[PDB]
Amino acid sequence: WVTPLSRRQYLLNFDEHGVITNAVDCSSSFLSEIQCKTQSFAPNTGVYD
Amino acid sequence: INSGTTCSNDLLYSNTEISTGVCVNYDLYGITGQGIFKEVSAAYYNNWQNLLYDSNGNIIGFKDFLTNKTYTILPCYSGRVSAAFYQNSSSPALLYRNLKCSYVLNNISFISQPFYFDSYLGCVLNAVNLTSYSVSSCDLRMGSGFCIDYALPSSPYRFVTFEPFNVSFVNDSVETVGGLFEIQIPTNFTIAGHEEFIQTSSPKVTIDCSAFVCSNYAACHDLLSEYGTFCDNINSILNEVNDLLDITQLQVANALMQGVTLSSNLNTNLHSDVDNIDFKSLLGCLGSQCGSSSRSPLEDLLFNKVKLSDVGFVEAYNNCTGGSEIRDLLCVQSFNGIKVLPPILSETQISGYTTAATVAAMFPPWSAAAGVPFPLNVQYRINGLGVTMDVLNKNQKLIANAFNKALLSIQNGFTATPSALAKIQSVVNANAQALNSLLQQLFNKFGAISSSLQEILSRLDPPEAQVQIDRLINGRLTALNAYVSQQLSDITLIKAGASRAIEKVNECVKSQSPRINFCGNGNHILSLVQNAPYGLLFIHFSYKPTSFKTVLVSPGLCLSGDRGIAPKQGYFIKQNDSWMFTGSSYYYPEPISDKNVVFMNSCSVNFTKAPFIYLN
Amino acid sequence: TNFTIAGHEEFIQTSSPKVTIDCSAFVCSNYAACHDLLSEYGTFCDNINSILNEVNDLLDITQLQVANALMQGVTLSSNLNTNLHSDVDNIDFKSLLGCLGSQCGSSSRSPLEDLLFNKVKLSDVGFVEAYNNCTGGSEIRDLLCVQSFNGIKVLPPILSETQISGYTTAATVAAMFPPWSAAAGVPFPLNVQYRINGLGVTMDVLNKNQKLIANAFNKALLSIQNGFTATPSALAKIQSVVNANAQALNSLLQQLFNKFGAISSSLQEILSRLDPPEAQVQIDRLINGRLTALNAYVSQQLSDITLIKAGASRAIEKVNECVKSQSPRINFCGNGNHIL
Amino acid sequence: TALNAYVSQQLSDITLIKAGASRAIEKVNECVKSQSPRINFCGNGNHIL
Ligand SMILES: *[C@@H]1O[C@H](CO)[C@@H](O)[C@H](O)[C@H]1NC(C)=O
Ligand SMILES: *[C@@H]1O[C@H](CO)[C@@H](O)[C@H](O)[C@H]1NC(C)=O
Ligand SMILES: *[C@@H]1O[C@H](CO)[C@@H](O)[C@H](O)[C@H]1NC(C)=O
Ligand SMILES: *[C@@H]1O[C@H](CO)[C@@H](O)[C@H](O)[C@H]1NC(C)=O
Ligand SMILES: *[C@@H]1O[C@H](CO)[C@@H](O)[C@H](O)[C@H]1NC(C)=O
Ligand SMILES: *[C@@H]1O[C@H](CO)[C@@H](O)[C@H](O)[C@H]1NC(C)=O
Ligand SMILES: *[C@@H]1O[C@H](CO)[C@@H](O)[C@H](O)[C@H]1NC(C)=O
Repeated sequence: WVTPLSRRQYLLNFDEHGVITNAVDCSSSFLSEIQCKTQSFAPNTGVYD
Repeated sequence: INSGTTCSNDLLYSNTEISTGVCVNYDLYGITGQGIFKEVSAAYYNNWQNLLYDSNGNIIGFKDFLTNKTYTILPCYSGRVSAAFYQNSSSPALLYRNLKCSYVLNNISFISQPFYFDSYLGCVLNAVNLTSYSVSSCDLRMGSGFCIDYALPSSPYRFVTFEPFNVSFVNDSVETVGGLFEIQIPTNFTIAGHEEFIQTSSPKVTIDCSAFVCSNYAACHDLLSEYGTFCDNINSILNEVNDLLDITQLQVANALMQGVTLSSNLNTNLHSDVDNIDFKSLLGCLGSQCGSSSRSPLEDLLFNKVKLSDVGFVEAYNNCTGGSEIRDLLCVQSFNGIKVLPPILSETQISGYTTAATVAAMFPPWSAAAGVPFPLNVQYRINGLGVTMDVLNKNQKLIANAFNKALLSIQNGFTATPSALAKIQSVVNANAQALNSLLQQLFNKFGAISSSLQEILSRLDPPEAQVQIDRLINGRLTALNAYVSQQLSDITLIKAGASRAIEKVNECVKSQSPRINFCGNGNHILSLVQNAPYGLLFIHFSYKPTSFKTVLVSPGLCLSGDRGIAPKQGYFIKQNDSWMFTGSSYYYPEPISDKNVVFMNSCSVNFTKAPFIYLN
Repeated sequence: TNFTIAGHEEFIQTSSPKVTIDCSAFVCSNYAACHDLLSEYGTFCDNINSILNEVNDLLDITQLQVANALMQGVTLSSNLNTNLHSDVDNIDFKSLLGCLGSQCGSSSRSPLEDLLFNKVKLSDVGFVEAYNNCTGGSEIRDLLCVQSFNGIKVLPPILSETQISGYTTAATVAAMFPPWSAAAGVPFPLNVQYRINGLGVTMDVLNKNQKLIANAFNKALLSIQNGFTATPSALAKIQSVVNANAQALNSLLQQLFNKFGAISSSLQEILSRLDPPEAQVQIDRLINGRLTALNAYVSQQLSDITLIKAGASRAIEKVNECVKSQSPRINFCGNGNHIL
Repeated sequence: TALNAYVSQQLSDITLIKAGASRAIEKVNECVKSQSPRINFCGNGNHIL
């Protein structure tokens, strides 16, 4: 399998051992936009603009 | 530039017709932009005129040379999207305010959404139209009385209405049924409690204007010395905010300690109950032997759930040098100039003042009750609401048990889900967020090559270093100005709240005011005061009926001889063919006398005539 | 020797339009070379939104407190239709009641409220209608849609005007029909007689003269109703607040046409005439000025919200002490001889 | 920048000035021209005139 690359923003999550476990692309969906705005993976309930 | 006839045909293109109704990029003889065209009929274009401008210098029209037609230029839509997301959900709901679903699905969206419908606010995506159902509280408020609710298993989101308040309904009449009205009078009652928190202070924040900017570098200090003082304006604002906080605390202490006198024979270890009412959970220590802590058990339970208190900051700052782990953010903030100072008065002194104010309304000479004993004052304040004195004199142990149960309930309610602690933790989190933002402000480039002065001083020349440090200095000074403006805006509201706090302390606790619907909710009886983190806690006792009955009452009667009688805080009932009097808050028939009836000298029109009342 | 009854009016501001501003949409409309520089001022964007959200939350809490004060301890019967019962003791209340019961619909305001709202266009419903008549037909050359195209937009409040009108109607009915939950259980004529007697008037004249009092109340209500044809003080303030809001919005919008010492106030000409190494400075020159303007605007808003909240608290106190009860505070509700 | 800071400080202080003036108006209307049935408002407990 081959896929192209580009310069884009990504969110990284490091555990207590320094291993990447989760990641989300901020330019994929609106939930990913909310996650990158809150810099987390389980944002609180609210109305995000 | 970009206007005229002399053009460069290096990048040549073919001429295209002018399209109307779509937002496209146009190159009209050098005029470049983006907008929508519209064919109109304009006759103001002369021979030497081909463009239409406004007062701001924007093209809003033109006339083509090849085809003498007129058009208007208007930009297309540009807005944002409002999304409501729950705690754990797959995808959040969408709402395009003031836009139809057709326009969204045809112009700004290219995803085939299965759920879509129009509303009063706009097109709603990923939701169900259930406006026929109403709720009392919802965390996703959209406006105009609509809010989105989440239901765990179509789509889990629902579009319902919002109605947080409603009135109580009865099955009585709204007319005069046979000359008498139909109203309900309570037959049984109890005592209920209610807590309330009012913020009276805020953490005193002090910022070192010479440490936040130019921490330890000498060239940075020499460059900052060229901007004048630029730090005295911040220091004066911080000092005046601290002075306002100190004046507020002193005024609160004076209001708590205004005109109070006790006896020199109390010990708080043997005299802690009156009329079988337990008050041990609302008293500290007053006597000879007592430790460094004088907080009541309620204050202890309140302070044990908050970490950032008057002593918490002191302990956190003590645990910065040496120790085991210095990973706390408070030490990092203190190492940059941001530090919190303790208030002028300790919490133990406020707790002692509150204990003295509470005792002043519990033992002779009853300073906080104008010289009236506690049970007598309670009976008077209950009678003032329309309750006969007989049922109060007969039911005293019941009132004591109700007070004890209310105290136990208000003490146990703070364990699982309190209400006063929410405001305290919200204030703490707001202060922490402000401090974290002010700290993270130092990690911005502000147009420079880096946000660290060490790299700039170890990589570039002194002139380049100055050029790169100037922008950082300006940005940090702007941030400090914004922060002190925010601090002023917050201290104004803190003063506004402390004013009402002092007013309620003076008019609801240490005295009984005739102001109805001010301390409680119309049936207020007694209010107490307790010490709380960054404020005070009030315990409001009220009169709460439990049972009711339907009776027929009369507004007023007229006796023989064109005389009239009018009741005060009561009504006239009829039993066994006899007119009597009853209270407005308790059903207890009693003979008609002169101490509860207003005498008149005129017979009204709609008053019931009864020449059988033998009253002088 | 002889007396009459006079009426007065007073307007107290309790809320304000909720203005939301986006840093990106205001600074860099649709340009990437501008976003690349705005990304450096990261912390300057997520502070204006936070301040505006705090202001909106404070306004919502204020509106909820006003609603709670208007709907605190109101017991009404279930046999009131608001159309069969509209007058008591020869005193009309048609111009002061809306619609209450299981027979109403969307329209629930009163004729007086309708007459007052028919002269004010820049209301929440007005903003909604304007944003609907924006782009997509009904040519949007107005300034509101132009402000909306740059990030400046006004959001509607949490509670609509219909719910507030219903709350006021319920509060008015609470002191008009039994049980009198807003008059301590005293009927309206007896309450008026007691309030007049409390000033030093004997009960004989009050008991003998009741139709005169009813006619005086009706005449006062009619004079208050047919008095908005001219320009009163209440309507003057209701227009002045929205005029000041519009002036502030236009002054904020006009800031986009300033050069701040650059070659031009438009990023298109800078990006189409100069190279990026020479255009970055020109873009930052405008970014700084626009950020300063937004900071000044949010500072002014945070300064005004305090006075707004103070006025709202004063209105809540007047509602709790002068409307739903009779407080023995002289020179507080009226000019000494206040009745109700 | 200095002028903006000064006018911001003035606009901030105006609110406290207006609050104090409103309190003064209330105290004048409820303690000088009339005897209010309130305690610990005009004076200190035993207030006469
Ligand atoms: C939106 O789409 C419709 C249909 O595709 C089209 O007729 C209309 O011109 C579009 N609007 C704009 C502003 O491009
Ligand atoms: C447009 O007007 C000019 C001025 O009279 C004229 O010379 C030209 O022929 C006109 N163009 C067309 C297409 O009629
Ligand atoms: C949503 O439901 C309400 C109540 O049934 C109805 O009046 C309204 O027309 C519905 N909306 C749409 C877009 O069908
Ligand atoms: C009134 O309520 C109390 C509380 O439960 C109860 O103990 C008492 O028996 C009741 N009295 C009557 C007459 O129902
Ligand atoms: C008076 O009240 C106290 C406190 O409730 C009680 O202990 C005492 O027994 C009462 N006196 C009499 C004679 O009942
Ligand atoms: C008081 O004035 C009214 C209005 O003119 C009049 O109807 C009434 O008779 C007057 N009362 C007396 C006692 O003159
Ligand atoms: C007295 O009753 C009549 C009907 O019999 C009614 O029209 C009038 O309004 C009533 N007046 C008062 C003061 O209740």
